[PDB]
Amino acid sequence: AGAVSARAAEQQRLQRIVDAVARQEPRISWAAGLRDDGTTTLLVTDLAGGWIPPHVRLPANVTLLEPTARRRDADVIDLLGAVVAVAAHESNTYVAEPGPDAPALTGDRSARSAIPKVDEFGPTLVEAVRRRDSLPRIAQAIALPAVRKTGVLENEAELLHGCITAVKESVLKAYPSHELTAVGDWMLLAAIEALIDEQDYLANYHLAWYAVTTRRG
Ligand SMILES: [K+]
Repeated sequence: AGAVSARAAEQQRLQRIVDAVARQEPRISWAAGLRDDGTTTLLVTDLAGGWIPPHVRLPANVTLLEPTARRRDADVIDLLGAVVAVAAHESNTYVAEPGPDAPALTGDRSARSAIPKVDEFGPTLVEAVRRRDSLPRIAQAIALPAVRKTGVLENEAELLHGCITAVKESVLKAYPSHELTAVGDWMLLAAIEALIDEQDYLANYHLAWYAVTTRRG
């Protein structure tokens, strides 16, 4: 009595969460699952081992995969691991326009703040920029000012965001045959932008994911 309705509500909640991020970025695959504790909702895409790109806002109360090296070929189902309910979105499927029941996109701060502070955050970012040949000039120009918190010019913030948008489009158009090289650049640029916006925990999130994305064998 009422068991079907409760089970249905649980599955429908996961699908609304998936469709909420999918309609923001439908060109990549997504999945969400409920852990056996009954309270942890895990959200993944296979773009880069569990990293969530910055232009996607997250529903409330979702949990992300922690930054660890994961195999390139794992699909969204494999990335969820052990769960008791699953919903997914295949890349390039059409997603309906949102209605009143769409989940509120308030979950970015909590979801992306679960990573401990990277050791020597500032020097680590500057070293990463130094050793990356593929970065645009704006990254070399304001990496150290962003770490020193001296402030940058508006045209420099505009150029940085223009380069973030460009690598986003380069990567998502090459998906699923994208180069993790370009994804790493996307992550480093995203860390710089969060830094100049005083969102240091976001810069930490992107820097931590950069390290596992660019790790050697
Ligand atoms: K959760």
